Amino acid sequence: MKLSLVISTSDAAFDALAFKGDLRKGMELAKRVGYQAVEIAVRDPSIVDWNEVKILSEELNLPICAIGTGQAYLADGLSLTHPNDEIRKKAIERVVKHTEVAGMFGALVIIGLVRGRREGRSYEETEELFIESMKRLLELTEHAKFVIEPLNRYETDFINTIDDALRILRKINSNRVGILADTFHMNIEEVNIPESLKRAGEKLYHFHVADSNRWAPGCGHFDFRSVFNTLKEIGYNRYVSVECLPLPGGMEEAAEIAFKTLKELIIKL
Amino acid sequence: MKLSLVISTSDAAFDALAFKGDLRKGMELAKRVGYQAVEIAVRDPSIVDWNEVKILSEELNLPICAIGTGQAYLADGLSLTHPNDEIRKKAIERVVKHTEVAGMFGALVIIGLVRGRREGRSYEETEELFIESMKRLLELTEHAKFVIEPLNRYETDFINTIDDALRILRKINSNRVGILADTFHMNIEEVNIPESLKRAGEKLYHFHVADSNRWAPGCGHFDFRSVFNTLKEIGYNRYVSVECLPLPGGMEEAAEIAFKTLKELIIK
Ligand SMILES: [Cu+2]
Ligand SMILES: [Cu+2]
Repeated sequence: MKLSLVISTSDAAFDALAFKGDLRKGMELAKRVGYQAVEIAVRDPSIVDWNEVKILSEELNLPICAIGTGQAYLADGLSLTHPNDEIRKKAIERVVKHTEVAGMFGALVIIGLVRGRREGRSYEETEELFIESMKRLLELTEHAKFVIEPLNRYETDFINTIDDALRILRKINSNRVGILADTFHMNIEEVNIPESLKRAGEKLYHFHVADSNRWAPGCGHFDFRSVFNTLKEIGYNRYVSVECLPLPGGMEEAAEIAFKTLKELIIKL
Repeated sequence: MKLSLVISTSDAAFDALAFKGDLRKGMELAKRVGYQAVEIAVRDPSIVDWNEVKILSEELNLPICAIGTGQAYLADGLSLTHPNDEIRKKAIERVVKHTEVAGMFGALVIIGLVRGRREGRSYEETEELFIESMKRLLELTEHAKFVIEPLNRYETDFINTIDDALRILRKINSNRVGILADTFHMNIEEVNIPESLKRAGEKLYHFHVADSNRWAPGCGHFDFRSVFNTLKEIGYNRYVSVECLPLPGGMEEAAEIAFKTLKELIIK
């Protein structure tokens, strides 16, 4: 297992200096604390100079292991299940741009809120539309790998559990799509988290950690010990990525606390 | 990767019944032999009931992966680099209609001979005119995807190689335009075909196969083995479309032979 830090960045639209500044500060932080990679999230990759980002990654010996896409939905309203097929097309086109960037870094592409919500429709129709969009994305890309992240009931009504995601994976039937499980979201939606992760097994491609209050791991009451024992049991050997609020004490303190908590869980395992 | 068959169809403006007949027979042939999709070519799409075509495609479970446009040039003289701006505009408008049809099917639009030739002008003038027309097409259409096909020296003096196409793609700067490579044409124009395909990489959007004599693959001396080795190595998961002379022994026999040859190289 390896440790990664999610870095928050300003949208480059907007303030290209702030994006660059945020990225460098975040990557320098991750390196100093001991993280082996970083994870980023961008709304629209078309407005970022990724050649410069690659140079920074090389300078710091810090790979980018995953790219989040959620702001495409939250800011731009793009959804892979949008009832308007024009917007569904634009969503697919946006995510293809994320895969172009992911290809530069060997990064996973995260399918979170960009999948969209039921919007008054049946779960069945929403799921069908989603599977169609993912199959289009797989037809459109030769190398991209995607991870579906179940999210809690307040963020979406579509794919709330690991089981929800596993059902979809079986219908997509491609090893280029897997699961991203998140402990903050699982703390709400999963009955028995170790059992949920065993059911995922080989399909668990990426992992997000934050405590029960979404603070740095160690600062709530989530049982990480049981989770890491299970990760060892299923042979999980990819990234454990810290995606938490900058609490307690700000972005730097949170990243350091998180690292110390996770390192102790991992090394004694 | 997936196998498709190019099927030839009469011009519907001249005989709409023959177009439908040719299309049905071609699509039934493809399904029977085991092709996963078909590719067609029409001079003018605005003359055909595409709604009926969609039903036929649906009823046969047989997608249309690409629409050819070359007859717009050969028959109607429409060119995306025509020196006459009025004709060039009509060429752009024709291809926009091709993209409407392609949109129904999620298909690619092929930019082959419709791009036109140098016609006494510099390569550079011809190229900038082409780039202008392609950018206009990208403005006029929202989701359409185009594939530029390099063609041999006897068919055109504009874009003869994959490397020339790559250079022009960089100047257009849109992932809605990529490359269609054809083995018959590459057999003449490419120095080293596997190296050319690797340089194309993810920008290789579509692929045409015919043997060295343009007969069914397996009936000439072209090295398909090395081509398919390379396509596997670069992770090609798009279409390989048979576009060959109806030889040997007719359209059906050619389609059968090509499929047998290619299926073998794909599975292994
Ligand atoms: Cu998360
Ligand atoms: Cu061809």
